[PDB]
Amino acid sequence: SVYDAAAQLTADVKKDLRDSWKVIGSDKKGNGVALMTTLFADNQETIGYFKRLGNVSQGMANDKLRGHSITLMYALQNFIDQLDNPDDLVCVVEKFAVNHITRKISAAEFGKINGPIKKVLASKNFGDKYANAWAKLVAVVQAAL
Amino acid sequence: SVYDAAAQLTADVKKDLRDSWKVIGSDKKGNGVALMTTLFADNQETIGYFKRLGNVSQGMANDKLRGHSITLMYALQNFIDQLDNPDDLVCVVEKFAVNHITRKISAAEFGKINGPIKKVLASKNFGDKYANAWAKLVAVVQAAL
Ligand code: HEM
Ligand code: HEM
Repeated sequence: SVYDAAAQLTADVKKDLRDSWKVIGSDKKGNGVALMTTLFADNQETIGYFKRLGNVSQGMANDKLRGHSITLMYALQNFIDQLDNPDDLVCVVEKFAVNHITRKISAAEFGKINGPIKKVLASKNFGDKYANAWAKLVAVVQAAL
Repeated sequence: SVYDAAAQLTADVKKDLRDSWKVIGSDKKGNGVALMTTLFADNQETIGYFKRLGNVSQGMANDKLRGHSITLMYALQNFIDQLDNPDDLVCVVEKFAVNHITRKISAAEFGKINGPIKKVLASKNFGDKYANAWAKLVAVVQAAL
């Protein structure tokens, strides 16, 4: 259950998620676009899903991609703010899960985001521990897909 | 143009939007659900659009409505954060405009949100000036619909 998965976020995982978010979340435009262009660079098979955004190679210059990337960073901002209350975390997670289910995105495919997160965090000197905490949050979303 | 409308947000309007957001945005769950239940109470003709959320009369207890309301408050959080840069404000606005165009929501209907905003702001002792500033931001989104 998304509920059980959500419950797996211990005080230590929450602390790591918050501390790292202080840095990655402080530049939603830059880090959001980085997460996206890295997703496309390492998983080219996912590009076809983002047909609405036009030419994603354009990176930052592509307004649709930029508008999408900033908005995504707020979904994460939403999750981070709901950590202390699993009931609210679960409903926001389920709301976004529906956005992906309607696009035929499976739990396995959604998990491809773990690669980019590991790199973005790395470029900010946050090691494996942080990458692992972020995988646990992504796992709560996967429990809903 | 959404661009022109966005340009209409002067230093004074931005200040009022930020100051009032300090209070309304500090309780996204509560104020978000208030904006929604007030929208449904004063504009019953809009309820049919929210079929996915189930029984909206359930208010806070309805997780789908709660998940939707918190997420909406982040869209506004997104707009407020992009005020200083019209280029980023325009792309996030256009991203959300598409979410409404696909649901057949016209600029006039989207404007119905001005009523609820005026009330939510009022219950926090923010008068007409603030309600007017918020109408100008809602106007930027309307320029895109
Ligand atoms: C940290 C992880 C992720 C978050 C928080 C996230 C967040 C979002 C958000 C907020 C939207 C917009 C929803 C809407 O307005 O309809 C969205 C759409 C979408 N996401 Fe994700 N997403 C993530 C990872 C992924 C992954 C791994 C895939 C790739 C297989 C994916 C595929 C999609 C698709 C296809 C769309 C539609 C794009 C469009 O046409 O606008 N997402 N996502
Ligand atoms: C302050 C104003 C508003 C904001 C920022 C806003 C924001 C949002 C957001 C973020 C979504 C979710 C997008 C998605 O992932 O599908 C959404 C969906 C939607 N909005 Fe709005 N909205 C606003 C006002 C309105 C108004 C006035 C109407 C009513 C006529 C409306 C109708 C809809 C509909 C029909 C949906 C789909 C609900 C669902 O099936 O989940 N919105 N809105």
